Amino acid sequence: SREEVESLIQEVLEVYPEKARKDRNKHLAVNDPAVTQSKKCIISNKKSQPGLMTIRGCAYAGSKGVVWGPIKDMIHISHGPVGCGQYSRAGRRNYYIGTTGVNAFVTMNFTSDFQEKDIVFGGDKKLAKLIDEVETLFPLNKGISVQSECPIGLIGDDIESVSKVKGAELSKTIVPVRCEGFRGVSQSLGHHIANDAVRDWVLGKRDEDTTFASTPYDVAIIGDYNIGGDAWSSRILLEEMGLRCVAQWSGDGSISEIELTPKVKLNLVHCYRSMNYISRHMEEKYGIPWMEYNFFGPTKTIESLRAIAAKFDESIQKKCEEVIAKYKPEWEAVVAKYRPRLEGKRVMLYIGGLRPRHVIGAYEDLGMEVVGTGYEFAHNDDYDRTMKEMGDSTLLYDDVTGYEFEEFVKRIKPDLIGSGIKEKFIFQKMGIPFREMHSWDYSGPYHGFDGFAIFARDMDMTLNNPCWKKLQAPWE
Amino acid sequence: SREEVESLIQEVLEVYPEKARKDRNKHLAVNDPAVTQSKKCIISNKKSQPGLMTIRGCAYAGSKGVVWGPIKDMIHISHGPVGCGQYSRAGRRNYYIGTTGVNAFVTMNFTSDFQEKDIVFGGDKKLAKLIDEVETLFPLNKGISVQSECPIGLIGDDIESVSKVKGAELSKTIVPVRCEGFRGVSQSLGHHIANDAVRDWVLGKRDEDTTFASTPYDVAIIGDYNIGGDAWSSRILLEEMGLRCVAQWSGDGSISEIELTPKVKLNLVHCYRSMNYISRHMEEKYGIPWMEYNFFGPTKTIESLRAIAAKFDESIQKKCEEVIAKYKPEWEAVVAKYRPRLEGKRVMLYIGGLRPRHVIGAYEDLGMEVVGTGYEFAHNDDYDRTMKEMGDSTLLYDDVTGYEFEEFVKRIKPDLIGSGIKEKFIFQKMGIPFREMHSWDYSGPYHGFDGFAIFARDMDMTLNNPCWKKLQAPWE
Amino acid sequence: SQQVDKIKASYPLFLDQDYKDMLAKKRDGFEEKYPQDKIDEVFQWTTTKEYQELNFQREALTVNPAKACQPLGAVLCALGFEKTMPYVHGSQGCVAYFRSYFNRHFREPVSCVSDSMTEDAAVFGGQQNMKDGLQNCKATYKPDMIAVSTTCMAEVIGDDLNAFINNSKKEGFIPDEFPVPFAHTPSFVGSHVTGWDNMFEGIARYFTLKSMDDKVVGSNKKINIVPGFETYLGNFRVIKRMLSEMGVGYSLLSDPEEVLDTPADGQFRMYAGGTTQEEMKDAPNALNTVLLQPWHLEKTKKFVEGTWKHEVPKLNIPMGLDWTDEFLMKVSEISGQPIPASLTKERGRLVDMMTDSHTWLHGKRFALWGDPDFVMGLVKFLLELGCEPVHILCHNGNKRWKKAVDAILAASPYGKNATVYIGKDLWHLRSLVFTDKPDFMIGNSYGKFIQRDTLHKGKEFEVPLIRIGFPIFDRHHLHRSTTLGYEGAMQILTTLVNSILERLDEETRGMQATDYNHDLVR
Amino acid sequence: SQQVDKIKASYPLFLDQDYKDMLAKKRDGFEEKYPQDKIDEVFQWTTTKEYQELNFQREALTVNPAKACQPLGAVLCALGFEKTMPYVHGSQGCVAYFRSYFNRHFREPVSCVSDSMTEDAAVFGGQQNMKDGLQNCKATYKPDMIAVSTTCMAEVIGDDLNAFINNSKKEGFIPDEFPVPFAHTPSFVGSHVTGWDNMFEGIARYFTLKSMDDKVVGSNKKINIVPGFETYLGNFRVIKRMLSEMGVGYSLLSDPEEVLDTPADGQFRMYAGGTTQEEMKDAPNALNTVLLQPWHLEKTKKFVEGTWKHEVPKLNIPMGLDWTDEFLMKVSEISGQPIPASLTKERGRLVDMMTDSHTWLHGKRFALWGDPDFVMGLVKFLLELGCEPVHILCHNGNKRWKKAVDAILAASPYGKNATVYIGKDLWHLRSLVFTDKPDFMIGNSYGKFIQRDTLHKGKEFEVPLIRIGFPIFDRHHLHRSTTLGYEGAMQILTTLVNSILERLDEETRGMQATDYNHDLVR
Ligand code: CLF
Ligand code: CLF
Ligand SMILES: [Ca+2]
Ligand SMILES: [Ca+2]
Repeated sequence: SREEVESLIQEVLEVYPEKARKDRNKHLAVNDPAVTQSKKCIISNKKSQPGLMTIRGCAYAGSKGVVWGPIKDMIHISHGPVGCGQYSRAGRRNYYIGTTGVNAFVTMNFTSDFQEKDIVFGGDKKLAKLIDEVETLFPLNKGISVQSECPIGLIGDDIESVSKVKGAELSKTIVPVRCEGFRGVSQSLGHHIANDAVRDWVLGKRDEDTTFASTPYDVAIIGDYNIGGDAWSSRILLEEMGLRCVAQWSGDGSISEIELTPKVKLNLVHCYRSMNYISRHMEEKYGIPWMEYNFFGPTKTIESLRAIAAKFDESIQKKCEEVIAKYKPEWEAVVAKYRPRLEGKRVMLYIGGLRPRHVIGAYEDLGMEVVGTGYEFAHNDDYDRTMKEMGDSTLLYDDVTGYEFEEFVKRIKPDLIGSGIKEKFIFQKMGIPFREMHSWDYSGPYHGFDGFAIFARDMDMTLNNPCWKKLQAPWE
Repeated sequence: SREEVESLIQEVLEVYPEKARKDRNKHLAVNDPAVTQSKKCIISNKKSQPGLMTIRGCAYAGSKGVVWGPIKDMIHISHGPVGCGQYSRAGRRNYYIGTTGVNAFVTMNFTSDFQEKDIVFGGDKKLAKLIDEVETLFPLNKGISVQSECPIGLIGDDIESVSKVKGAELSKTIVPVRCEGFRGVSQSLGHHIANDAVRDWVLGKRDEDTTFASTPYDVAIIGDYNIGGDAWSSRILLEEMGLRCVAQWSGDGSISEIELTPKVKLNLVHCYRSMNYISRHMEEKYGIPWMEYNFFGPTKTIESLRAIAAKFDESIQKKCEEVIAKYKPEWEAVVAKYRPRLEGKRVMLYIGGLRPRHVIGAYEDLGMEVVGTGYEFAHNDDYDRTMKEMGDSTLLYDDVTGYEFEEFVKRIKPDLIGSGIKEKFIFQKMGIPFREMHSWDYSGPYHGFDGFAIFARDMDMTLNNPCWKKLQAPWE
Repeated sequence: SQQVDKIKASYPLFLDQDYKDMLAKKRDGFEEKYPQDKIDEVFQWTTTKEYQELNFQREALTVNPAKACQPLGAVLCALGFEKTMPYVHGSQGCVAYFRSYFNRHFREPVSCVSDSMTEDAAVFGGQQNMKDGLQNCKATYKPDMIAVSTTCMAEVIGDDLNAFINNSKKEGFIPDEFPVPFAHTPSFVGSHVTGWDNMFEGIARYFTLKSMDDKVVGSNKKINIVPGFETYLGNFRVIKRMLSEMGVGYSLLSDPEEVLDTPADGQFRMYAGGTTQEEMKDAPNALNTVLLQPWHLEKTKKFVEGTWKHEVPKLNIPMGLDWTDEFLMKVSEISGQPIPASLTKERGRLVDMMTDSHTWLHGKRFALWGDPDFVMGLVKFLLELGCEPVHILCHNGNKRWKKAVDAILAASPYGKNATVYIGKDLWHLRSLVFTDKPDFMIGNSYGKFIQRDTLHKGKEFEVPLIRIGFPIFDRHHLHRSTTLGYEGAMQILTTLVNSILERLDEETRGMQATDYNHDLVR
Repeated sequence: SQQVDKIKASYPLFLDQDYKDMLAKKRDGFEEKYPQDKIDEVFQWTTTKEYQELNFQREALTVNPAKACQPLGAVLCALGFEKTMPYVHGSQGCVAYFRSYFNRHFREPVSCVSDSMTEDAAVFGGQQNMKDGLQNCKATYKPDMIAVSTTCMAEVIGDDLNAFINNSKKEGFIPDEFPVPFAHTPSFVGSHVTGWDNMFEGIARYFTLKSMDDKVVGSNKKINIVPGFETYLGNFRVIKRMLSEMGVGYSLLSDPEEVLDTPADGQFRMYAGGTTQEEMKDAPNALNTVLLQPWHLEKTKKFVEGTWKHEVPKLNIPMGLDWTDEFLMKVSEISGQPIPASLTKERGRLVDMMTDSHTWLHGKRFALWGDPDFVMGLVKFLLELGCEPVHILCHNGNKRWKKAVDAILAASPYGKNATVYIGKDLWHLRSLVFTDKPDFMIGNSYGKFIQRDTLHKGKEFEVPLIRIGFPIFDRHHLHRSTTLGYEGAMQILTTLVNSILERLDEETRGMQATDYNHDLVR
């Protein structure tokens, strides 16, 4: 009930000191589907309170980790000490096709590897030496990007000049990116720093080139990172509907695809938070319109295929119907097999920006109810979009601390919890089935129709696995 | 010294009860290279004293295990209870080339699998049913053989009739073989039972057939079982010398090769004990002469290649010299690398019939001295051949008991011991390097020039392995 | 030819061109081999459903059995006792085979002796061999006890073991007092497990039958544990460790762990550890006797219930999470001792490993074989893991056991595609993996060959073999593993999930083909 | 499309023809990919000697490092203490990354907190975050102790930890008495091992520095053991077990084993076990302090020798037969307690396993990498096994260490082809395995990719990766293994011999091609 959820939020906040408690209450809200504006309900994207165990990453993770890293052709140098590159290597499954170390470099870790000499003297000379070295060793790379670690902003290193000078020397595009971890308050500013970086150094290269032939049906998937091959499953559906996909941002992406993006007629934006900055820019500079779409679950996909097709002519609209017709028996077969298995089961979700709101339809497509949801670093426009999707009196949390999350879960008692890797081991111990939302627990893809069968199957094996019955010892 | 060895033998025999002690002394001798006849020195091939842990196998092992099992095309049925076939399956490495279970069946275990109904009623009806079953399931087999386990002789089963009647029905050769374990006193009578079986049921089939074209250079390797590919390495040398090898008995053998054997001009006999019975028979029936040859170590091989070539014309003799010329730099290189490593090291060997005497030249080629040697089931003619090869006052044992062997080794204290699997673990514990002579410790081949490199390398790694230094704990 | 710097063993020596040419010439010249097309045609035929039917129709021919004879079972059990020498009455070739089969699996010396009965011994009987054998063996090896078992030749001719042993003592060959328990062990009847059961009831019966009046149940306050035929050292070790952890007093009858595991310290030990004669004599004084592998311990259950009056609890082999909980709770009820905090922690960890590895394990299909208790235990555990065992084969199993397993399978939604086969060999299983394909095969080294055959049909049709079971000869020291208890469950869980992950890596290792799924973190 | 009966995951879903066609269209249409021939020409180029020289010529670019930063080292050590919460002063993204790297390797929850310093915090300093952070963290997680470490942003701006922590207490944010040991841990200097060393000397220094007069050496009659940075639970467990077996009293400083291994029993435990504060305070009273991994324990050696006056024995990490013997004898000399019969038997068994598996292991060539102590220990062991370690690489190693290792290699006839490289990454190693080929690679999960590259050149050129080390993310529960002691040696020996046998089987599994050598018994 609303009074009960409100009491639960108040009850939990009692443990925190006053500055932290006062700030946190602004981040916890009982959801009202009716409210138009998020700010009345919840406040978000504010610096995290220290010592409370926030799940948030840094700006480097948002820029190097999510937008830039997935491009296959280019090489990304983590600039600074050895650790950031190391922890983040091959961490995220932005799937790609290529010959690694020869033409594609995604799983590879490239670093300046700062030592103290570099911190005292500075890293520019080294970055230039590293750029020259990168070039002799890996001759087929199509670009280079420098992702700034925290020490770069602090020691006064100018990477723009090195990037500009070397790029000119090598006739190669080098993108300096200032995603220092201290900048911003979450993985979020890094998306913006990364998006802006893409726009200043790589978007306008084929500004005057008219050689590529473009059909009126050309479209670019923006903000789909192909985790587990999500983009590929999403991509085949758009192609079957008759649209041509020129570019993917940035999963399994190539710099050539990105440079060819402005040529496209429409931009389909899957992840609003990460790449909306670039989408708005493209609409202002090139006039290309952008529409948010959802491919999780058969209902959102059908609704999404239908909306995208309307923006096009009747042949496309007709093709859209054939495809929905084609995969209808496949998806309903999945629903028939797994809905009886997952029906009425309550779900709690914590993820960073796009997914807490987005996977709701799929869960509901399986008869699961999402009791509560939250975001690691989402803005209020994200929250505006969220409440309509969330049911009434359901719990909403922004930048939930670890302590708050355990307490909410103990009270609420959800059947299944979808969250990241740090959160997962605590819950399994608690006996609550856990599915990792970020990595799709090494499964996927979860996008599209093909993705939905994997998703239903995954929720069902984890939720109903025999291991949950076995936790209390028989001898009391 | 001779007095010391003689005392050692007397000293060991003190533990045994009188009937056993009286009998055993006949089997232990201090070697005199001078003596022409073995019987003065040692007695052999007598029933083993009970409870003394003799290393000897049964007649089934000699017939099924050594002569028959290696033929690739034919299927061998272990007739009787399930155990004999099971313990012996894929135990011995008689290497062969074929598609197993389809055209070649060596590693496969085929059994009548007697239960009590069979022991009470008898197994003939079952053997016939098994023969019919064998035929439908494995259509490309070129023959069938029935190896009698111990219960066959005892229960009064007549396998000759079933073999004769089915063979006639299937127009397939079925060879009944009476290698009941109780018959004989060692793996030895089995060879004879097996040899005689081959001669009555398979040798004379192409008695009147003259279609196969035969050169004067045709020869058959008799008694080389291709352990670790020994025959193949031996075979390539004879082929390079210009001789043509029609048949191999019985390693990597085929029934077609055996039936074509009598067409050959000369029979080269590697293992005297196992197939001398067949060799003599061939000389009496077909007039084909047989000569014993040794391929272990460069000296025996050169001496052997030379002898075989003399039995042929000058072109062959000339070719023999080219080959010795060709492999001379290879073998001497091995000697140069490994002799300094193995020089002056004393060796003790216990093996069943051909090898104790035969590998002596190879060890000496490496500078190793064989202090003592014995045989599991060797006849006296085998012992007649042995003393010339063995040095003076060296220890000789026939059907050595386990207790006798440990005591002899503790006193003599050899650097390395070559013997079988049962003997190996006891010695390693004692800290004495052990090499298995039967299976070449899963290495080989040890035959020929190519085989010799593997052999020198093998003695060297085991004898000089760092693990022997490590046995006593540092804290005293 | 050999480069002395890098010498080549059979493989890849024969891979050389001169040898390849030679073999071909040999094959073309004298082998009279069927064409490769025919061989191919026949091979594809065996992979089919039509062939499986003819193959499953066999009534007289056994191909590639999953069972061995009784004396093997008897020699292993005899090895469990202190300063005890296994002695087998009958022909010698059997002893050589038992020692070698054991030597290879344990990579340890195995001591065994035979009275060496011959053809002549066949007409007269086994009386001389037994007197001389008993006399010679005792003088030579100094065993405290000699336990007699018999080979099939002896069983068919019908030598009386009891009469022979008594006359040996009576005639003065060996002392009257020297222990000589004996058990008839027909190879045609049963398997090595039955062979193990017979030897044990015989040893238990010899020590405890004459004196029962003095014995009173529960007087010594220890629980007798009878292992059954066991080839994993960790099992003997784990059962002892947990009872020890719980504080429960116990007697493990037939413990072959010290002897099968003696140190290489420069001295050879023929005998190490073992169950003491006194432990065997004072056994009826236990509160209760627990049998670890009940399916092959039936004769022993009859002697222990009837003679010692112990009410043996019905417990399944302590494999998996549920069975081990049941064994511990039961020991707690018999002992009166509580299950300690330490053990409850171990169970927690097993569950944590189960929750941690469940996604990879779920839905995996397995074809497995072995002795009945072990297979039964494994089947129960895989279902607890949510894996799907498609083909279950026990060669030496029976109707009651099959009934027992089907019940287990029926209890779990996971056991739906599962089918139990008994009296069927590995040749039958080969057919099963080819017609209905399991993801994996759990079994002994004999399955190396089934795997080889499947890879032959295709890469995609190959079923990797995971080795758990006996005998294992192609890998080293696996006999040091544990399958019983939480520890055993943990070992089994790690091997299966890692076997599955190892396979996924192989499949996704192709460059720019399947490497998209060749993930760093799984 | 998906058949609901058998759903396909990424692999082999993308292997479907519709998807394959789509990807190709995508590649041809928009990717502007270099021709496959060019990609092939370039890939064959990297496998060469010429490329290795340019690759080894690098002075500024690091590709695929084998080392991580300091705070990782600091967080792990802080985890060793009871009711202790690791706290890292600096930016938050680092904490998320440490928890995740640890979570994946241990598949267990990892608790860590940050004060969350921002851009604004960069100009002003880390003072507010430290007061609020210390106050908030204590109120929320109730840790008995909070141990501070710092992220590079903090190190570069220069926040004073000692001043900040004192002012926090002085201003009243946290009690004066509440323990708050702190260690500066610059990511640019060193590695996670150095990070671990700093955190430990700091914790040890905080508890024991002010009071040393009362402390008298050898008064408590226990031996302090400092583990160093360790990711294998078996290692903490084995060291304790042997000391316990020996009867030696001991204090393990920084024991993270209970917390990294808590049971899933329905309740989440943030804190479990750990080294007690009193254990740390009473430490100087030990007879002596033994450091398990001396190479990264240099700062702690200086504090312990200088302040506590303990004469730390020079002992190598107890890996292998000889180093374990040395560790035990040394403990015996310090404790005064004898090495028990039980431990001597274990050593016996290790040797027996060594004699048993020597022929397969002999002469095998290995390329291996890791932290310096572990690598050093592994190299010593391989040589003890007669294996040949061709390429030894320690990224975070040094000149003294390299000198120490070369000495070890010089002592054995086995280390002839061996070469030690320091400061060289996995990219360097990839080149090495391609130019001079090892039979095997021993290392962490990062080598899965080197293996993939080799198989790409060809089947025969592939170097299978054997995983021992940290981090291991593609296999489950390997962190439960042991590398220390006899037990550790046994585990390592079994993995190496079996890795070798597993590979031989794969190579000889081809039908009528190489199966002649596909033996049942090995
Ligand atoms: S001498 Fe075979 S293992 Fe033995 S008890 Fe019989 S079933 Fe069993 Fe020779 S023929 Fe064979 S090998 Fe022995 S067994 Fe007889
Ligand atoms: S916020 Fe990198 S792990 Fe950290 S202490 Fe620095 S070297 Fe080490 Fe962000 S940019 Fe990176 S991820 Fe952190 S580190 Fe800064
Ligand atoms: Ca051994
Ligand atoms: Ca865990």
